[PDB]
Amino acid sequence: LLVVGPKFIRANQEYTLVISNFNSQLSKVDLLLKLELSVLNVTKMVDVRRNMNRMINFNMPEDLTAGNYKITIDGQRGFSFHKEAELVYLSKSISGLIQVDKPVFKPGDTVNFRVIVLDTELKPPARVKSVYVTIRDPQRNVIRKWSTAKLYAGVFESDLQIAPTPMLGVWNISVEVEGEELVSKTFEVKEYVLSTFDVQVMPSVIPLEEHQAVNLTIEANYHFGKPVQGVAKVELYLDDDKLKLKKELTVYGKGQVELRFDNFAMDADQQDVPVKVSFVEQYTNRTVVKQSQITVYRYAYRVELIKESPQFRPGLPFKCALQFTHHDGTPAKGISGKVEVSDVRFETTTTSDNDGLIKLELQPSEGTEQLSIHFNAVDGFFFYEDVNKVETVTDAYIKLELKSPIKRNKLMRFMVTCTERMTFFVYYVMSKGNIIDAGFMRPNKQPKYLLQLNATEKMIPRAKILIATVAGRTVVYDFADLDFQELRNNFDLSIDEQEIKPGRQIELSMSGRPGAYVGLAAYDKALLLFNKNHDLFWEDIGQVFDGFHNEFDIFHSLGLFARTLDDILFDSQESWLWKNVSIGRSGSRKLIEVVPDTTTSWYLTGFSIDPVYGLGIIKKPIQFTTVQPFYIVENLPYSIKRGEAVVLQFTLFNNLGAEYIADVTLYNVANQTEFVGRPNTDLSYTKSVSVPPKVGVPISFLIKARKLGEMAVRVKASIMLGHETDALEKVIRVMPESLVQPRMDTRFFCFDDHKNQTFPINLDSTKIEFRLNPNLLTTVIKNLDHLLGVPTGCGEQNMVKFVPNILVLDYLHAIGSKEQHLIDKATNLLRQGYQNQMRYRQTDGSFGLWETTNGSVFLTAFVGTSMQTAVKYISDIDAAMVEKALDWLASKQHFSGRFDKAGAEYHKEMQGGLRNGVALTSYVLMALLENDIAKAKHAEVIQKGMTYLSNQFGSINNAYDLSIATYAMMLNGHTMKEEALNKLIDMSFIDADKNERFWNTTNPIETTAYALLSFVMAEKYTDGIPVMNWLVNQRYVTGSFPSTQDTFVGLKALTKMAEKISPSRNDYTVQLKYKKSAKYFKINSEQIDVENFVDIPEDTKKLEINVGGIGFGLLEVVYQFNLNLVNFENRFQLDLEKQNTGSDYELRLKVCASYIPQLTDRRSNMALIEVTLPSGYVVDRNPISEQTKVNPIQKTEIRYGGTSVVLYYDNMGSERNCFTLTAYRRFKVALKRPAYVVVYDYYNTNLNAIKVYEVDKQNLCEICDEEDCPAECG
Ligand SMILES: *[C@@H]1O[C@H](CO)[C@@H](O[C@@H]2O[C@H](CO)[C@@H](O)[C@H](O)[C@H]2NC(C)=O)[C@H](O)[C@H]1NC(C)=O
Ligand SMILES: *[C@@H]1O[C@H](CO)[C@@H](O)[C@H](O)[C@H]1NC(C)=O
Ligand SMILES: *[C@@H]1O[C@H](CO)[C@@H](O)[C@H](O)[C@H]1NC(C)=O
Ligand SMILES: *[C@@H]1O[C@H](CO)[C@@H](O)[C@H](O)[C@H]1NC(C)=O
Ligand SMILES: *[C@@H]1O[C@H](CO)[C@@H](O)[C@H](O)[C@H]1NC(C)=O
Ligand SMILES: [Cl-]
Ligand code: NA
Ligand code: NA
Repeated sequence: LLVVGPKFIRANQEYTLVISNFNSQLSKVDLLLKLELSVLNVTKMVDVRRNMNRMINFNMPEDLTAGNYKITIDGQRGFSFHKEAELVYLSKSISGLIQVDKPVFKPGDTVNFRVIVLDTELKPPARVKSVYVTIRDPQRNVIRKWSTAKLYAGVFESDLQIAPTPMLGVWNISVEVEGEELVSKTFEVKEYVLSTFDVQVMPSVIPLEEHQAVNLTIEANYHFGKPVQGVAKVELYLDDDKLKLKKELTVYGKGQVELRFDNFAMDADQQDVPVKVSFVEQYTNRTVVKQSQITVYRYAYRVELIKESPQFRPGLPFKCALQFTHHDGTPAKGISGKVEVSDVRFETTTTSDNDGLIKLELQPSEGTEQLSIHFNAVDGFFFYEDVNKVETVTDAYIKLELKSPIKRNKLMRFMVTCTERMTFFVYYVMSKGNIIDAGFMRPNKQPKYLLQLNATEKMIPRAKILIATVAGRTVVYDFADLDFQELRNNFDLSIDEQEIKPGRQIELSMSGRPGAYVGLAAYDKALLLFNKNHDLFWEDIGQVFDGFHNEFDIFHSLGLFARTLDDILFDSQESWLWKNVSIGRSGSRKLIEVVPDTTTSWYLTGFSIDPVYGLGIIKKPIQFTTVQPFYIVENLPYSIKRGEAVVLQFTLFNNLGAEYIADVTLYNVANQTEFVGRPNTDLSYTKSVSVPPKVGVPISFLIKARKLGEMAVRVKASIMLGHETDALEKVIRVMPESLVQPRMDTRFFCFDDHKNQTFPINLDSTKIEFRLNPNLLTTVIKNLDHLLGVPTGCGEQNMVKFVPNILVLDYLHAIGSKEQHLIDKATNLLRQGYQNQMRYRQTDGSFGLWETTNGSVFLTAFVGTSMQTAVKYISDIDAAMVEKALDWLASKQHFSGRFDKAGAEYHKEMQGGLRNGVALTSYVLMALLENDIAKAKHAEVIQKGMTYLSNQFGSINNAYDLSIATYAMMLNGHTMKEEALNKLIDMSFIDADKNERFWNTTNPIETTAYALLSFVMAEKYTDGIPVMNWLVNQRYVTGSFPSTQDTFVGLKALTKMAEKISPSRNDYTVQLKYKKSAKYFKINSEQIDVENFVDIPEDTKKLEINVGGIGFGLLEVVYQFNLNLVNFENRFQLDLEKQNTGSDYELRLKVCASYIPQLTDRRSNMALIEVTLPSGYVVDRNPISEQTKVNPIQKTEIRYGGTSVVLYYDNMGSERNCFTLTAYRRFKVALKRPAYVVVYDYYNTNLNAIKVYEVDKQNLCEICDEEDCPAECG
């Protein structure tokens, strides 16, 4: 008995079971058929006759839910038989796929993806017109959501930009249809950091015994891509002879080495020889060890027998072929020898055809017992394999062969061939996961039988056919696709049969259905190497084209289950060609594209979906390699300093078939570069070196930098009189001795009626520039992504990537600007900033100072409300997430209305509880009040809070606290607001000479800014002008303020004030008059913001600015001080000591820092340490060791190409916070200027210390190679 039914069930689909009775003992068999959280109880008493099928239908109930289903076939009466099967329930009529242009991404990287949705017929579902897509980071924060992602030919495409410092780990793309997940897919975001490098060892040519040697390519590369310089020790072990061959060589990224054997004579035709390669990186001495077995072969080819079937049939033809291949897998053509099969007196002396085959058609007579297939070549090579005759018990097969085309409403003709003379065999036909048709066929004791079937409508456009018989006591089968060619999407893609060359172009030719969508994608096997463990897309889409994925079960894949008698067995860089295109009118489209300039192997893929004909795929992915004939690779330090002698090291690579002299030319761009030993007027320096094939060859230039700023490193290389070239345009940052702290003096004017005014300015080597700006946000908008000259790696500081964008948009909307480029810029960075800020969200829904830590009341109020506000401008903000944060915040409020700090105290004046919590309480209320939605949904917190302030008001004596309380009261319309502001005013200071008013607290920018906001609420515009005069003049060179909260409150205050006092239109002339000459500026456009009017005064003493007209403007002077680098401390003690490493290339620097407590002030605010390195040094993977545990480093930030390390602390007291930093000398630099370490209080940078340190001095005479060693040496 053979029972076959589908394994999958659906709501309405008729479920057809088939029972085939081939038992010749009885003449009928009686069966019971159960079919069952049991939401089904359908039974069927049923009768199957001898030598016949019986097809039993089952109407599925429309109201099926997910559950556990079974089907049970029981043999009633005198026939024992119990079989059972699990039926998997399907809720969907559709399936989904996600394609992603890469498996792994880096930080500043765009993810591109497509969502493909197809119905049972593999076409776009007509019912489904849009899907619900959501992407979330490794901690499940929603980062982008498409609620109605429209399909086009079943496909939805889009992208996500990963942030500059994003959340690392596994992201999840998730697709939903009608609130039910259809498909999800992960991708990874990793950091290249992994300064560890990979080593590879492979033979450069297939080793043959006659060579008496092995030639090896050794290759060492960092994961990002650059070559590694080191010494490779190569060992090769011959254990039969207790021998060992050694060789050492310096490898610059890639090298070759030949190892010669003495008397190598293998016993067999092959022999594995183990090899070990120890690769020691140059200065670090970081060792990586790589091993492999390397086969030596006697012959350049190998043979295997390829048979039509495993055994041959006694009296029938037997087709097979001897397949010749080289040991790299490729076909081996033209190999000659002599085949003979003596059992048949067969013989042929030929050579392997163009596919490496020698095809054979042997003819065993019925007497023939076996076929001994020998092959012998005159080189001594021989290959023998025996084929045995079919034994029914273990070897019997049945095969199916389509004999006619498969057209709709025509017959389908098949030749069923079996090894046995058949009494019966069965067929089944499936389409859309149900059995359409079946039959019990009865050959009259025949090995062949011609099966004919009418193609029905239910088989369109995709069906399959399975045949099966019983031979011996095994069920043998075979199957075939019924692809109705006239109803299918006949998609195909191809490349011209040429060598595809870097930089040149290739012509993609494709064909299919006119309307059809086409999606193309190419991946380099490199990317597919590091992660092939997870699901490959091409496997996914290929599988959906067919069936459903221990050993290959044909029934599982066909969507079925089979069962039978107990004693019966069954037999057995950037992305490229991510284009979408359409096939057009003539049924073909040619896309033409430029091959990227890189050496790699590609995997090009292409699918196609027609709205009517559905999914179409290419057989296997297209493959080809692109090989740069000649390139050059740089290895430069991130920075150097004026006057230092640096060796710029490069490495050359030649992939042609011969050794060629390369000419490398380093250019002196804009008088930036001195070539040591050559006059200052030279514009270039050319050296030459020979470059063998596939061997890295170094080349270097000794130079000094002449100008601060960015030095262009401009190189050109060529090899055969310029017939092969490569070029590089890179950057080294030339820096000053001491950390330049720029100062900006600014004066603003605001003329309503036509006014003339003259501003004198007294100045005080130090380069200086004047600037005219029509707007507070001009330079801010210009510097939106890099506003501060201070690290910002903590949760509060990171809001500089978020809040300033809001202030910009708040203002651009308030004045109704139509300068779209700006709205676009602020909007985009705001989106990037959301993603970035989520790093600091905590499990409880709050926000903390670090990626993982206790949440902060201050930061949760700051971030939560700020994000609520951001909903105006971007839609990617998770509302539920904001709700959670503000709920966490609200629960922290005391019965009295008071808020206390939570987590670390990083900002004393705000979080401190020395003055009844007035600052923090006022801030939380202020933040909520500033946003109408939050104000509404937490009215209770505001009420209790304002009551608290009302009670504490008499004791509020600190201007910082009072400025926040007052501004909250103004926002709230509290009865005490007028009284609070008056009190605040009473505490104010003035500078009468400068027409300034301000507040002298330890955070005077915040305080004065908060005060100005209240002035603005109270419409005190004239008395506010002196306040603005002061604030405007504390601005950092970018237009922000030098710190974070200073910036957020400061810019809010300045822009708010500006909105109210600024004239309707600008129309003014600024005459800048220095030394003697006079520069002129005119501003007649109000709206305009994007405006340069920079200008460089020389080493000047005084300066005169005459403004005339009407409008608003900022008159700025920027000083670039260059103070001498000198030890200094104020309220911090900082001590450095170099530790003896025993290597000139290793620097172990012990840093110890501590706050100097004084009176009530026992600990600092958040404190950073920055360590800067001497030129040419770089930090290791984890450069910090021997940390003190008392007060741990909360964050380590490595930047500027391992040149700078920033270490963050919650705060310091008089405990000695120590650590040891390890760095290696990666680049040859002489006359090195000293480096330094700084520690400072973040929110009060006046408190800081700096200590200089020097390193052992490399001498110019060691650095240079002989040619350019100057005339002061020997
Ligand atoms: C690449 O595929 C996109 C679909 O993602 C095609 O874009 C659409 O074009 C149709 C009209 O042809 C419009 O209805 C849609 O508005 C477009 N979608 C979007 C979101 O742009 C695009 O035509 C394809 N490109 C090519 C060259 O074939
Ligand atoms: C990704 O999301 C899907 C649902 O969209 C979920 O089933 C799966 O568990 C998630 N992956 C991870 C890494 O948790
Ligand atoms: C092995 O490499 C050496 C050095 O280039 C070369 O001379 C030799 O031809 C190579 N061996 C073979 C068999 O190609
Ligand atoms: C502001 O206060 C600081 C610290 O108390 C003090 O050094 C400074 O003189 C004050 N400035 C003015 C103008 O009062
Ligand atoms: C690396 O090894 C070289 C040579 O053995 C030595 O000169 C140098 O000091 C070593 N560097 C380190 C980091 O130990
Ligand atoms: Cl807090
Ligand atoms: Na001042
Ligand atoms: Na030096």
